[PDB]
Amino acid sequence: FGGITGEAEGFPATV
Amino acid sequence: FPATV
Amino acid sequence: MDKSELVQKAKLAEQAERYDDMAAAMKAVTEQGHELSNEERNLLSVAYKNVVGARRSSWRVISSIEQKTERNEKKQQMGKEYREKIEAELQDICNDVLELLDKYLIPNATQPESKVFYLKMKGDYFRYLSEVASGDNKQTTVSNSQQAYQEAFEISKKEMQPTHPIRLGLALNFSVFYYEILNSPEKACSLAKTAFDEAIAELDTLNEESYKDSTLIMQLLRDNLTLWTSE
Amino acid sequence: QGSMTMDKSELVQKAKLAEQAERYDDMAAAMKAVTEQGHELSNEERNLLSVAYKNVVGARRSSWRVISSIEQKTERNEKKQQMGKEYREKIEAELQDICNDVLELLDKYLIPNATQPESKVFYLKMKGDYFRYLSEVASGDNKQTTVSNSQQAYQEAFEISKKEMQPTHPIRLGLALNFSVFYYEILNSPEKACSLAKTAFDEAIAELDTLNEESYKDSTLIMQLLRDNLTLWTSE
Repeated sequence: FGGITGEAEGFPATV
Repeated sequence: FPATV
Repeated sequence: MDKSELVQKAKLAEQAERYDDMAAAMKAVTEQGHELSNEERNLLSVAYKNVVGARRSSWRVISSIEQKTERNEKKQQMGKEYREKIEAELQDICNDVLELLDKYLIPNATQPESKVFYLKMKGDYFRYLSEVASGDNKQTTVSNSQQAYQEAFEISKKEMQPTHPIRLGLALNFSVFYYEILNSPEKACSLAKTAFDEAIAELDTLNEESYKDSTLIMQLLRDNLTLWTSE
Repeated sequence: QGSMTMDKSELVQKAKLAEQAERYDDMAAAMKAVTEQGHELSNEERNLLSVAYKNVVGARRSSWRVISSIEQKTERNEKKQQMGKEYREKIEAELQDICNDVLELLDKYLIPNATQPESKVFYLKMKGDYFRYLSEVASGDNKQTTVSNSQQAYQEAFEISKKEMQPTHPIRLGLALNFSVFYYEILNSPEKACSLAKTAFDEAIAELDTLNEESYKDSTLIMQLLRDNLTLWTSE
């Protein structure tokens, strides 16, 4: 939750 | 590999 | 040392998950001043992604702990100082990459696809700095990230097909920049959705060479849009 | 804010942060500093030291296996083959440095200061383990030495554990687990390995109905590993 401020499960993807 | 702890 | 030697070292280091060795090898290759092959570019990118990624991950963990520990518990002095240690490493790593980009990689880029790849990379590493920056330093890193991404975006829009993996990957990361760094959910979703939709409209243009990389990134665009609208 | 101005509580807090951050070199350095203050470690501190160095050495064990596999499959190419050998030897050197650091801590501080049998068994088990990791990459007369030193440490740990600890004790299990693996993988003695594992497993099931839920969880976890290895091995 909260993107990069939360747990890794909720990080948005980048390449 | 076998388990170790 | 010669180039082929260093490339083989990087490849061994990659397999062994020894990313400091991998990064050192490919930094040496880059500093020889010749334009990188796509293979070399990939090795450099993967190495530093992993080296900086370790610090991003660690910083997030310690930041979170710092916020759980009460201010009157005052064991958070140590959390703060450890966070600062990790921050300093992250800033040094990004500085090194940005040095390589400015001195070698962007100026030696001959084709538009390469220029976009490296401007995107510049955007990415200023974004990483922006994740941990504060104050006037943060204003600078955020602005530098946006400029690099937008310049990459302008080249990409003119020179590359919507299904090209570098164009798609730029959209993916630039959209995350809007969402996570600029706190602009509408712009982030619009950028990701437009990129996805433009690629679908031209899906016929996939070929054996690039269909896997392109469709992987289309799935990631969808995944972020799903995350952002699960909200 | 250096290690020599920190007290034990601060060094342990640092080790715990490093663990969460998956910064195992920092974690090991903190617990090495605690160890060098010269007092017996708590169970918590013991576990932190062990976890830290297990991850530090484990990275090199993993890398070594990967590079070894790559050498096995590399095409004829003198320069590439030489590079792979030299890179493996670099990793071996790191691994030996790490093991020697741990073995020096064990001999100079931990083992001489250990008083409780439970702590003696833990540390002798660690000594067995790190000589076993050295063995994995050793050759020649060096290997004869590391194998022997591993066996001796495990054996003394085993004797003390059988005399002074309950069969369900997670340290006594785990010692049995690792010593059995030493027999199977290092001494190439499958029947000794299986006998050790089976006996330890049996002595433990005999007393599972004496443990509260937490202890039961801890013991049965390691018992499953013994069973897993026996399954792995009783297929031949």
